Amino acid sequence: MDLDLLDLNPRIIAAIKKAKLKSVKEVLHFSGPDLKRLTNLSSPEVWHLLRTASLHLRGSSILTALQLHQQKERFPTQHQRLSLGCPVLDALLRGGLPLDGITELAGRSSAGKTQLALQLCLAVQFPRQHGGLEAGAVYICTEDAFPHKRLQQLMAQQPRLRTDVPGELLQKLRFGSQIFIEHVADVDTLLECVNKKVPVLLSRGMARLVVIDSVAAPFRCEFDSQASAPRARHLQSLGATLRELSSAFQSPVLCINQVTEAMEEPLGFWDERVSPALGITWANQLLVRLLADRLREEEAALGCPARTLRVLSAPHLPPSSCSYTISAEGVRGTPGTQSH
Amino acid sequence: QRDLVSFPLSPAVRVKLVSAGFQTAEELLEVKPSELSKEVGISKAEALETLQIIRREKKCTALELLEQEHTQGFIITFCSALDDILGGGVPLMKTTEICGAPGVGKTQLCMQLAVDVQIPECFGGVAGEAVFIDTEGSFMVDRVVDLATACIQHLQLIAEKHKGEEHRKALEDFTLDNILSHIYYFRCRDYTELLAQVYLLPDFLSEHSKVRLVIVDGIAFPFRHDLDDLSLRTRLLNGLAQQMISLANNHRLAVILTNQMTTKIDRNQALLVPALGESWGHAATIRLIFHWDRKQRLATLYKSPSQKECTVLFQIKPQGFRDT
Amino acid sequence: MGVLRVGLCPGLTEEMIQLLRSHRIKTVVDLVSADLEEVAQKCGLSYKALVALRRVLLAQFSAFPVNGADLYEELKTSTAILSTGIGSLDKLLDAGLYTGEVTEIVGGPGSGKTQVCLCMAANVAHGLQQNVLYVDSNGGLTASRLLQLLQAKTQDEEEQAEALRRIQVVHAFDIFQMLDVLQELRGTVAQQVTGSSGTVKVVVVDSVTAVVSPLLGGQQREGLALMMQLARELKTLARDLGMAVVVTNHITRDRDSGRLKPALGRSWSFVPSTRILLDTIEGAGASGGRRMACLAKSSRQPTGFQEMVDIGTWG
Ligand SMILES: Nc1ncnc2c1ncn2[C@@H]1O[C@H](COP(=O)(O)OP(=O)(O)OP(=O)(O)O)[C@@H](O)[C@H]1O
Ligand SMILES: Nc1ncnc2c1ncn2[C@@H]1O[C@H](COP(=O)(O)OP(=O)(O)OP(=O)(O)O)[C@@H](O)[C@H]1O
Ligand SMILES: Nc1ncnc2c1ncn2[C@@H]1O[C@H](COP(=O)(O)OP(=O)(O)O)[C@@H](O)[C@H]1O
Ligand SMILES: [Mg+2]
Ligand SMILES: [Mg+2]
Repeated sequence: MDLDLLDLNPRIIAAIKKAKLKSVKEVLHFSGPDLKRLTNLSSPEVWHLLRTASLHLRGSSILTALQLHQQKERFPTQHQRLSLGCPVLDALLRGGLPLDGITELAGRSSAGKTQLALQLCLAVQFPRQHGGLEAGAVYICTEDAFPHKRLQQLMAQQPRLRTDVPGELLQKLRFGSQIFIEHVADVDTLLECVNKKVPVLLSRGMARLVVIDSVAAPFRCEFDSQASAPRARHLQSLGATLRELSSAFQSPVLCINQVTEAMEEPLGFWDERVSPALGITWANQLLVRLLADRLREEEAALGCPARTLRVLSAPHLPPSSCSYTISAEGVRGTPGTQSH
Repeated sequence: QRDLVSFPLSPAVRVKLVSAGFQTAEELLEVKPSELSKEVGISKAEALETLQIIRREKKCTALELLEQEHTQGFIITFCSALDDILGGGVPLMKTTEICGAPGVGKTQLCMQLAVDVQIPECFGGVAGEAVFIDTEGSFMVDRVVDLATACIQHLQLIAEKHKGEEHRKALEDFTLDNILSHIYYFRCRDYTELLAQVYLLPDFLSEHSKVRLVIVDGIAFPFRHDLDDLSLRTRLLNGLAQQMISLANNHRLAVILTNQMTTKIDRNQALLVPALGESWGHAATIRLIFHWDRKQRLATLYKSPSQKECTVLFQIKPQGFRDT
Repeated sequence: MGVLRVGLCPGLTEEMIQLLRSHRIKTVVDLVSADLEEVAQKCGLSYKALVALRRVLLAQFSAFPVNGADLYEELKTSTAILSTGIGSLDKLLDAGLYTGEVTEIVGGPGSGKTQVCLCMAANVAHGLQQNVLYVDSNGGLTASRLLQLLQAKTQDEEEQAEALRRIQVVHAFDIFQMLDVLQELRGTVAQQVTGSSGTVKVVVVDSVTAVVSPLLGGQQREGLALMMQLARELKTLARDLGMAVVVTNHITRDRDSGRLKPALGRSWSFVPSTRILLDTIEGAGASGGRRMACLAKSSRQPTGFQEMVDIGTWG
């Protein structure tokens, strides 16, 4: 259906037609011996066929790194960033979340993950100059009900938080109508949702941000310590699908994760009391891994809770940390607190 | 006596030829194609292509190989102890594979090797190019810029300390824009795209003969998802390894591959082992593993045909891959 | 036989081949399978010329069986003994390695197969002063290791320089390349029957599994045929031309159902003559050059004997 335009000899295309090969993806799916036995023809013509199919699929532009560096507008994924709404957090993240790959947020309960997720959901609708993407967001609740009251309070207090942006266009922004909420209850339900509903929303352009309220919640209620292989298969499939969608539509994916204690009797966590859940198979699918921690009254006997946001690993970010507080306006980082 | 099975003949022409009763090319060499076509019921085109493919299908000893490998240098790593343990750096004409836990520094090492391959021969480099194939999207230009700036600062420092005119002559060409234009970028989001790019590599290397390094940052990700059939994966991996080693030996390159670690619950205490099964274990000439120990990164050589395995410490600074 | 050519056999003409290929009998196999009387009288051809042609055709195409004792005295001197540096196999091989047999080593990653091949090649080239051909298929050769091995036995530059030039190395990454290399070697040594020096006596293949592993898989049959043809030509080379051939291989499933076995399936098991299963020790004494060597198949001595081989301190 598509290999017809390729230059070739009639014998090989007749063999392809007799062998029921549809597109270049199908022929690249099979290997050397498989194609040789299917077409029943010599090796050099198979090599020529593979070369021609590869040249058809790709291999046109010689893209150097100067084209990546200088041409800012040609490759937004390498330069454009999604701001977190607070200058201190953006400085810690050197601009914000990347537009490609998966970003993980992990921590214990009552740490402030949902507040950051809501702030990122609101912050995506700003124009590109103000650190937004001029699009909506998708929220997938996997554990419990969505906090509508807190979202309404944040929307009401939004003019107070965005002090730098002048407020003439703030009233034009319709925050409520550009946020989509979904609910799931099983691992299979979440897989079906990400397979079917999410691409429809991203392709048509309603939203350019995907948030999962708790990826670890469905997986902790089905698989025990003796069923690691099916869980690994499901995690690999979900990660592959999410990465493919994010790369295709240039939409950041933010995943919220839970933690489990060390239970001291590796992966880089030597003296840490808690570690991200879902094992190492899930950790291989991510790009930037964060961690939000709260020191309890033992260290928080000073009057107010102590919250620190830490960077665990990233291809372009040193391991750092800062501090932040949660108020009626949102999440704000404490100035002059970044650690080196 | 040469059996026809040992030739790249099409199965149809081979089967009809052996049905006729010919079992040696020495007598196919002189048979006129007219009666050849008449006897076995074929046409002129297949006869001539069989004749040419049969007729178409050097003497280097150990001394020549030793001299040749002494002529070409090694790729610096900017880690002195790692260079010492590896015999002087990453060797050419061989496939090198690196494993390690996520967030350990494999991508940093790949970026440093991409930068380090452009060091002029006067300072002790190889002065070549680099090809970077990304399968995960973890290629950030800012980190490469920072690494190149650190490298050029160190190079200027050592050149000034040497106080030699020839060193200065090889620095004005060594500018940030020039070196950063010698890294060719690709991106394969699927294993089929990666395979197609691999098939297309030899022509690209023929066009650009100055390339001395090929990097494939991540081969486990394309093959570890959405592949239920293990035999197909094994065949694809074996073919890819054979093609990569063939490219390395044909074009005098240094293939760099990146792998992933997987937990194995042995006895009762789980330990990390490289992924992609056990058959893949000896598909790479050299195997390197990066540990974590206790807040200390260790680079332990695992398999090599030249040096015994040992252990070396290292760490990552805002300037790149460094020792100490 | 193909088409008629002058000089194949005395008394051939175009009328004979025309009538025979008209009678649906052209090749030698069916001509000899069919009764000589049938073609002689049914076609009306002369009996004497026909029987003379058949006898001269068989005689020049056959191998006449010979007596045993005479070939035994000639093989008493034709054979040779090659030592690598350890006598574990030497004692269990009738006190000497066989030149003209297909021996092989099966070992996993980091076992030391190519180390054994390298040390054996160095010992053969330097100590015994004969040419040796080495075939590499995965880039497992480095000349620095060869130089280091040679320096452990000699301290003179001239001997090291001379020894290296008698070790010939060729790169083959596909089965067709390997077949072409071996066929070229066969042709060259056939042309060099007159000469007495410069002929390689030891042929080493670094890895026969890696070349042929992509060809396996699926439900087809051409890969098995290719590997069988490679085995047959290797055996013919080693037997006819009196060469010592050494190849390597990998292991297969170690699970409960299947014990540690050589790769390439059951069909490859009948190919070699001697098997050496290198292995690594566990617990105390691990790492380094400590490797356990065992003899699985020899077909000449009792098997199942385990020994110790050190490589780190050896050469
Ligand atoms: N005005 C405020 N409105 C809401 N929360 C506030 C306010 N001031 C402080 N907070 C703090 O905000 C925190 C909200 O916790 P949050 O829901 O983010 O926790 P989480 O465990 O990360 O969430 P989830 O389990 O839903 O992922 C509370 O612990 C509370 O102390
Ligand atoms: N399938 C294989 N293909 C190639 N070489 C192999 C294979 N399996 C094992 N080896 C060889 O086994 C050897 C065992 O590792 P070891 O570290 O002992 O060797 P080495 O580097 O030669 O050691 P030393 O320099 O101390 O003598 C490796 O060097 C490797 O070349
Ligand atoms: N600009 C920088 N300054 C200092 N350290 C950095 C910088 N960028 C990255 N790093 C460190 O280098 C490491 C890179 O790991 P990475 O290459 O992402 O591993 P992997 O490739 O296995 O994901 C991170 O742990 C990070 O802490
Ligand atoms: Mg929360
Ligand atoms: Mg990486």
